[PDB]
Amino acid sequence: TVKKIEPGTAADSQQIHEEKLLYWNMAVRDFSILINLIKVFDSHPVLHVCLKYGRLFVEAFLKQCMPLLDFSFRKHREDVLSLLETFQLDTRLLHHLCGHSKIHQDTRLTQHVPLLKKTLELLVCRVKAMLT
DNA sequence: AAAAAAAAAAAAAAA
DNA sequence: TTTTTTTTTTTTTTTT
Repeated sequence: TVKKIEPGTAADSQQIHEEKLLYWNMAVRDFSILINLIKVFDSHPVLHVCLKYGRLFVEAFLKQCMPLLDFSFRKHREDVLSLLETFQLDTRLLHHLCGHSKIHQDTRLTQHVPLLKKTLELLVCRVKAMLT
């Protein structure tokens, strides 16, 4: 479902802008609570399918969300700052999940860590870019 | 203690 | 002639 949402235009109207950004908001809040259910659960298939699909989730966040961050920035400043503080808490949580992958030394979990790490560096440097 | 499911690696085929 | 993607197999881990 997160593959489906496309970035519109800067010349797109305010209503479509606000509805798709609140759609992104409930998407990232569902991602955050889906990360929060992992801290009590075990059985490396679980954390492995997490490290699989959360990666392409943040790839969807790269390819579909940040053009909307580029288009609607000047007017919806409070909305995009709420979205970035919503994403920063799951950024630190994904840092914790990759650290949890390193401290257990599993061959299945250690495949999908460094791609997610370099996409974390890409998203934080793009946060620095949209801060400008 | 055995069976099933899932993932990863290797092979093969197509552009 | 070379690279990528899909399919199949094998192993490992979890459950009954």
